Amino acid sequence: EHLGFLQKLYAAMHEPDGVAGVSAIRKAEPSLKEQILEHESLGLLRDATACYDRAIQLEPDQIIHYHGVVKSMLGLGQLSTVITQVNGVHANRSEWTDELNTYRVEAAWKLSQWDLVENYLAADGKSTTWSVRLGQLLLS
Amino acid sequence: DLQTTLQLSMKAIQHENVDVRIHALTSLKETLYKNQEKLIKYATDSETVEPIISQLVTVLLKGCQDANSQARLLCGECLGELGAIDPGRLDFSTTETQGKDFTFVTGVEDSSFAYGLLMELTRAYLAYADNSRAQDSAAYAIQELLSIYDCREMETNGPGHQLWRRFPEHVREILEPHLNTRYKSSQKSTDWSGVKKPIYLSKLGSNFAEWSASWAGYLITKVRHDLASKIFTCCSIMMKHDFKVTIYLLPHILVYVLLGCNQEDQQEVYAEIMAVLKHDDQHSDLCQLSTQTVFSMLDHLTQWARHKFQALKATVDYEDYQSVTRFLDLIPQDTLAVASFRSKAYTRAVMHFESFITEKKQNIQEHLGFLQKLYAAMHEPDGVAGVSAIRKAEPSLKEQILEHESLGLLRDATACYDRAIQLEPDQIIHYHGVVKSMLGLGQLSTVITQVNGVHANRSEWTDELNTYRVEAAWKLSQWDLVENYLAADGKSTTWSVRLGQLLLSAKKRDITAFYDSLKLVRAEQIVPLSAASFERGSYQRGYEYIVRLHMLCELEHSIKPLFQDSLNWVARLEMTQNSYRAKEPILALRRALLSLNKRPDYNEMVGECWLQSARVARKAGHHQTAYNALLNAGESRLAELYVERAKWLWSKGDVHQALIVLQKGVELCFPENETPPEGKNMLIHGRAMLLVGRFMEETANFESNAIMKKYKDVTACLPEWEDGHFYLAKYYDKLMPMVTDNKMEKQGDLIRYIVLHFGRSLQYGNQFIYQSMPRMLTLWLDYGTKAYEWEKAGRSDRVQMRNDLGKINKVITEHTNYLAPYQFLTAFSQLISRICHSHDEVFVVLMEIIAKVFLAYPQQAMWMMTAVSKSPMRVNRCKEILNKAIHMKKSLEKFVGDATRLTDKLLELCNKPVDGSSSTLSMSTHFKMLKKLVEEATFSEILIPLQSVMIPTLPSILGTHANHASHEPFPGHWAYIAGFDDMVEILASLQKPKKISLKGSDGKFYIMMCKPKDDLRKDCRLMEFNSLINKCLRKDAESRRRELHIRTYAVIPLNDECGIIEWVNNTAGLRPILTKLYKEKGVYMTGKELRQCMLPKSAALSEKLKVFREFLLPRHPPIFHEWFLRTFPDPTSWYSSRSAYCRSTAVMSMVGYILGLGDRHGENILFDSLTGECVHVDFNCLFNKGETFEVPEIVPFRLTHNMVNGMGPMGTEGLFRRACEVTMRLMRDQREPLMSVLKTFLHDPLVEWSKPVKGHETGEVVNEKAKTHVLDIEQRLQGVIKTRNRVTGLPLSIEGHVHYLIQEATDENLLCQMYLGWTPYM
Amino acid sequence: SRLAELYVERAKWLWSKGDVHQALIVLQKGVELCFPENETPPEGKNMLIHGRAMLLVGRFMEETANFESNAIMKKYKDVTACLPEWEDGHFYLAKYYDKLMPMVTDNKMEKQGDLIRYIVLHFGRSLQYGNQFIYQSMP
Ligand SMILES: CNCc1ccc(-c2cc(-c3nc(-c4ccc(S(=O)(=O)C(C)C)cc4)cnc3N)on2)cc1
Ligand SMILES: CNCc1ccc(-c2cc(-c3nc(-c4ccc(S(=O)(=O)C(C)C)cc4)cnc3N)on2)cc1
Repeated sequence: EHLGFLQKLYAAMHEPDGVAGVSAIRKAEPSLKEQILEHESLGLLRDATACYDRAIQLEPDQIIHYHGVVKSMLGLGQLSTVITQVNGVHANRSEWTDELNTYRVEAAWKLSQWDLVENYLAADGKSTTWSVRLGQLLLS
Repeated sequence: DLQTTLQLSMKAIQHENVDVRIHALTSLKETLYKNQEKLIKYATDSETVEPIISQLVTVLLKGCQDANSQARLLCGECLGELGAIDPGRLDFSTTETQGKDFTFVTGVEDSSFAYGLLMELTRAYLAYADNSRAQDSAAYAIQELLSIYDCREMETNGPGHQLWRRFPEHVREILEPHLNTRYKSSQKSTDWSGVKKPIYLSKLGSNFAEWSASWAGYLITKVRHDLASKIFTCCSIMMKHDFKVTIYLLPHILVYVLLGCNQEDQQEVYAEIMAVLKHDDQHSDLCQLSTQTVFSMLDHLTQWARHKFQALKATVDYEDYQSVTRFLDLIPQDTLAVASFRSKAYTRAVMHFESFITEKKQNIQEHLGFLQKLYAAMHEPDGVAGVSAIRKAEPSLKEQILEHESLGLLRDATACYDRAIQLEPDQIIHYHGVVKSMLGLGQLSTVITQVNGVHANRSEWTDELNTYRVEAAWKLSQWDLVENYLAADGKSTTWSVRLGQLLLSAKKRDITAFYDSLKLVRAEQIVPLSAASFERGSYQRGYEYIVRLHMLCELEHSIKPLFQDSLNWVARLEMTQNSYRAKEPILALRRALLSLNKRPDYNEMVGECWLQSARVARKAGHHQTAYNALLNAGESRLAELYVERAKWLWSKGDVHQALIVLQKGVELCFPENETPPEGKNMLIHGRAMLLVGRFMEETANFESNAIMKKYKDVTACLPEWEDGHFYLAKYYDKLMPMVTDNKMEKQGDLIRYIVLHFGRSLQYGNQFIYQSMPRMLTLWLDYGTKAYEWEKAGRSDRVQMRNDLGKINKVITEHTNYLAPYQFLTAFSQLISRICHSHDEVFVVLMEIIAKVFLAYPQQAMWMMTAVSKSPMRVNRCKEILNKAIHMKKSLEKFVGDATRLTDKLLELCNKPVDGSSSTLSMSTHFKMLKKLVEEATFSEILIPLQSVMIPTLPSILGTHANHASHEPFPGHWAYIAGFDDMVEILASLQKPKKISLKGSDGKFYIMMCKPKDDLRKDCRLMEFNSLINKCLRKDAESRRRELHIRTYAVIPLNDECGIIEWVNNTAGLRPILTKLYKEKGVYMTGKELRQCMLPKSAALSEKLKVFREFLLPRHPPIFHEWFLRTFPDPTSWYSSRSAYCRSTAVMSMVGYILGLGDRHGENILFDSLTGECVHVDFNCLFNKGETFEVPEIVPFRLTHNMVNGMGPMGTEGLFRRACEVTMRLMRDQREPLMSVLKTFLHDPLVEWSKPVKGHETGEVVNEKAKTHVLDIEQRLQGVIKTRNRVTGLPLSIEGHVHYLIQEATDENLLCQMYLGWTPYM
Repeated sequence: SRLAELYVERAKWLWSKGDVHQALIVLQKGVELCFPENETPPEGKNMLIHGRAMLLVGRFMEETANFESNAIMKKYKDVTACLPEWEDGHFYLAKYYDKLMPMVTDNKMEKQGDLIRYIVLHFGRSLQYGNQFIYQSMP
């Protein structure tokens, strides 16, 4: 009855082994949120990108799932795709652009496009991500 | 009935009056929809669709190149209604009509040529009446054409006399209408002074009709032949009003112009041609048809040159021939290649490029880019893979992106697309690639937002990129978004956008827009079919569009009720070909359709559709999309979802996590609480229990009794399911050798249990018949043999054995009663092999089985028992079996008598000594008794023993009531022996065997060679095996897409040393084919210098290699490509036949390696003149008997340098290697049925394994090497290489095995050692 | 970018995916491209990469079943002759000799003397040049 709480604890502690244990213990079919938590904890990112798109289809107003999708695209090495994805999310929703600026700034300083890095940084003051800080240092 | 209906409708659709055709087609669509249940039964009840369905499919696929648009659309709708039957279920063999192949291959001055001229000009004379300005020339042209030749029906057999003979005398009546009526000729021409010298592409030659006329006239001026000049003058002017006979005469005009004239006239035509080819369209229709007619003329030129070469081989002739040959040589082959690629004549581009590479020695490496582009344009993945394997340099990124698109790996391709976007940002094809790959993985939301982003930064692109937004939207069921995106752009016509428009208009309930768009989409889909059907293997090549028609039919039938559905969706999906590309679009559209109208159970139906998608994508290997489908299949089928997840994990190799998930699901859904009797839930419980039992069997943890109890559990859950009984029985079979110490005396009751469960499984299905029946009969009969030997030995355990043998006999008797005769028919040859069993009670039971099968199918059975009936113990046993069969039904008395008489007279024919020498013996004079016998009216009708009527067709998994009874094996035409053609042909090739030709009841003639002094039992069993491999190749999606197939003739042994073999028409050995080409070239080696070239087997390998490399290979250059060039002149047929040769050689190379086929010398490999496909004969030396010869055979199969040459400039890479890998993969997947049949073949007591001893018991002759041969065959099927030689390694992969085999077969160090009769040099 | 390293890494990647055959094919194709037999690689890092690739080829060959021992031994000796200071060459040569010793000599120590000398010699040189395989070579 309490496996959800336990798995969220172990995911917060960053214990992937506890998440794997809770996964092995469940008799019931895992939720989709639990599958996403299981994949984020034990890195697959392909199982996870499938799950993220499935969640976006089921719950389309959560920024968390777009975070997941773009982070997975970034982990695979698809930088141009990441910039375009963030631009689309920004196209149909502007509020999310500030939270997703991290990934476009990272893809920009990894692609070595300093013009894009400059724009994306100028249009941000709230992000203290490691990605944005590294981008600011490289632009300086 | 509906069989009569379909037959008469098939003949009505093929009517000349297009209105009759249209009415027949409309009523046929109505009939197909109304009789959908009977048609689904026809298509799905056997492994092959009933013959009528095959005829209907061919007739429709042809009625769809018909000109009238309504007829095309109509056969398209009827092909959709009929379903997209798997091409492997349909049989298109019946329609290898000549068709495109008629007569008049080469014509120059013959009045066959003039008759073509005259009838084209009669089409013109009716085209004269169009409007009179064309009167002017058409009339006088026809008049002078009549004047030039005999224009009349003079009772004298005058040339033009028999051309009036030629004319369909309606047109010939037109000719006689005004025989001498000069229609006031123009008489006028404009001499070509100051004419635009680059004619094509300027003043008078800027359009196709005018350009053709102008160039044809300038050529008219140049020809110096007295006769040809006459008629070229004749129609000079109507070539103005006629583009088509301009097209007709240009080919010959150029021939005459070049057969000798001023050199700069030559150069004028040459520069004209080169300007046509060199010029680049867009750098409109004039380009197209200018190049097309230039190709016309050059084709005629090379054809005429070949005919001329033959004539001169059989002076002025030589000078003219050299003239036209030189003009042909002057045009560069690569110019023609790139011109053809521009024209989209891809096969012609391939022909020209290959001739360029070989004729003018060129390094293929410099031209690999063009070749990869050619093969990617032809949608030929094998050529792209071959170019990738040939290339030495590192692949460009574009060349990498092409290879991935063709080979079909979408993740690697997505990475490549991203890197490409980074490298070249403004190219749109790359964004196309990435969005296509996102859509393929099922990432639909990501596709929508990706296209939105591309739109945001570049708005121009999001009109080509709108296709993917619309597809993703109608797959998400987001109808608002579909509406927006569609309204945005009306330009796109891609299938996804048409489907989105259709579904959207169904959503809005707009009936008229729906039906208009439906007609438009159907027409668009039929358009490519009309081009594809002009072909060989047309159904499979156009299968994508037939699946689209299938989808459109399902769509319309599902939508109609909304507007104002009997279609069976499961049967319609099972017919389809087992591929991802075939079934996935269907299921996606089905989910959309379920969402369009929401019934109560659609949350469950959509889940079932997602699970079917999962199982389809898994079997194909798309584990990522399989997982996405599993995710989308939410619930309502929890048990099925757990079984699918278990199978997915198993396929990913993770058998442990698979077993864990499966046990979890089986406890969750079928808890120990309650017995699931709930029908479908009981079936799912049984399937899950069986899957668990299997998983256990592969996992090394579990005990034997645990697995056994799990299997018994499944057989108790579902007691009428074949799979449970089969797996139980084969597991018992596994554990029997261990449990009993491999001593059969204790194996008795275990054998009884195994036999019983094999038979039970057979009662409820035929899916494992080739593992069940052979093994059941083997175990029973061999335990009988053992019991007999013990009885004679006297041991005390032999009484135990008598008892348990009695019990096994009782089990086998009950099986005899319950099973259907065709099921034993599948093993009849084994049953007959065991007729000389020593134990008499075992023989009584065997006799019951054989007599049952004989009463059911007396024709097949009689043909299979002829040999043994004529063999002493074999004769007596077979006579007892026959007597029993006659006793059960006395009508068989007359048939058996007539068959024995016919057969022993055929035997006399085989053994009749040919009187001295003459290649012909008359039936009327030399035999006079076989003819009488067959001519009598009382003589029973004896089936012609072709392979189609000897090999049974087993019911399919779908068919409930067809199975185990009410199923007709051997469906299709049966042709009985109506009579003998008089002429008998003696053959000098195969050791003097006659060639009688039987006349069938249908009127067709079947050529049957009557070979003597050979035991064909081995060949008979081998043909059975090859036919099983043929079934397996048909069912496989990739095998069928490549059209892999083994050409199996019919071998019927009449006697221990005689037999009749079905002659394979239109074939010649590789050695005669090559020898003819070497003789034409004038480079040949008589037996003399071959003798002097041969050295003793004592000689060291180095001497042999030097002889081979320095004398035999230089004398025999590779020429086998010229056979393909001369036999298949059309580029389409040349390409089809070259690829057929590659695929067939590959299939039979792999199968021969598996079977140890040896003695593949020149004659033993025949090549079809019509299809290009390889046919192997003389299957005597099997299972590595070659290594026993005095000069052993060290090559796995035959791949000499001339064969590799025939394969093309890529060589063994490309199509040959990829067909080899497909065959190897399929033969490893089916290792267990193939190995069952092979075990039964290698232990056959009737096959003459050892030549009979000189001095002259039981008819049986045991095979000593049986165990060795079985172990070696199963090693080869596992990948294990005999060549250890102080090396221990793992089994080779399929690619590694194929590579090793090819490099062993083509190795010169091995070939030099082969006997010279094998002709390793040729 | 100045990379036969690229071919060695492709070969290792394919071998990791389990595709040992295409690994060997790509590696032998890239060894023939980057190190054509005409001109020897005598240079600095290029001799290093040549030796790395030749050893990787020998190991692929050893794993594959169709190759027989003489060719594998010759490849390993090639590696040790190209890079005599490198430890892996000697180690793998001696390991292969140790493996094929039982078969060649029928598991009889008497004929194993000469093979044993070669094996210990190359184990020892291995040790002289590195310690990476000390627990397999000294024991
Ligand atoms: C999304 N596709 C549709 C769908 C959805 C669910 C299922 C399903 C449910 C289970 C299941 N899995 C586990 C489990 C999993 C992982 C680990 S782990 O430690 O490896 C680490 C990866 C956490 C350990 C145990 C335990 N109990 C179970 N009931 O398995 N498959 C099948 C198809
Ligand atoms: C060889 N020693 C024993 C032996 C002898 C014969 C057989 C045998 C024959 C056939 C068979 N042959 C052909 C065939 C053969 C050759 C040519 S040819 O153009 O080379 C020209 C030189 C004749 C053309 C056609 C067509 N259809 C068939 N069924 O099948 N098995 C088997 C074993």
